[PDB]
Amino acid sequence: PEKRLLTPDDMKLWEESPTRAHFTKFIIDLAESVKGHENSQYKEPISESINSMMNLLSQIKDITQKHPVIKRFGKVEFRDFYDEVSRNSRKILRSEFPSLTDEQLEQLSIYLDESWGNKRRIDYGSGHELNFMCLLYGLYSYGIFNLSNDSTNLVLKVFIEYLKIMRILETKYWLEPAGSHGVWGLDDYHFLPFLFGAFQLTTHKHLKPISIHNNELVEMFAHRYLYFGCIAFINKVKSSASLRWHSPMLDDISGVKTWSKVAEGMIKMYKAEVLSKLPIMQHFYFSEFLPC
Repeated sequence: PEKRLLTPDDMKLWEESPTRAHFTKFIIDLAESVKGHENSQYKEPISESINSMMNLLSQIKDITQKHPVIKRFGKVEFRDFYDEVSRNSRKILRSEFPSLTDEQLEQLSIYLDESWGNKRRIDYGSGHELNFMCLLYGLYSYGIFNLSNDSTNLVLKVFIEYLKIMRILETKYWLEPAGSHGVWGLDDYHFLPFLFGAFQLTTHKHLKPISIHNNELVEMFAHRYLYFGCIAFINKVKSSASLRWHSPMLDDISGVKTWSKVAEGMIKMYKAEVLSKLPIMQHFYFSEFLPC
């Protein structure tokens, strides 16, 4: 028994709520944990839960390679993919997290299932990346993750790995952008990369938001800074066409004096344009670890 429940000023009962406050806080703790760290500055002895989390991602990674495009917009084999995760997620989690009761698995599995896109629409958006985080927040809130010893590693090992998988799905199956931000959404599929990415560069004595226009910087830090990775990805797609053509929020953001002001904007923006969009939020699952 856990599901979604939202409409018109159910949403007013959303910002006010202590869940929003708890969860919002969590994602910030994660953003700042990572506040001056390149993609591979992990915090020391990589805590054992983090490994298990990574080797559950590899299992998912594996499951995509069992499903080849054998047959425009949206490639149906993805539903074959989704169907696999949908029917193993309980089995998968139990294997990597033997601590977890029958009943907690019930609460987690659903999020794992919806982390990767829609079976019916063959698409992905902010809501899906958000589900993942909800999962990750659930693990944490069941004692599977220690905020101090993990935090940084949740972002650098777990989320970046996740993003790597999305990038394979996205390319392999031609997942449609969930496109439920107007025209001033950052990117076809993703938000949090930019968010975290910006925490990463707050501290940099040399990259400036204007930098994402400089192609040599972009490929030099592609695999080293989330935010540049994304830009590098974008640059494939909109070959030798300017960035505005592709995404004028991004274009506008690059005009901001510092990474530091950018990151703050990015939080106001997430608070406002993800966690208060009826369209997104009414597809977000409440659960015992996320009440309402």
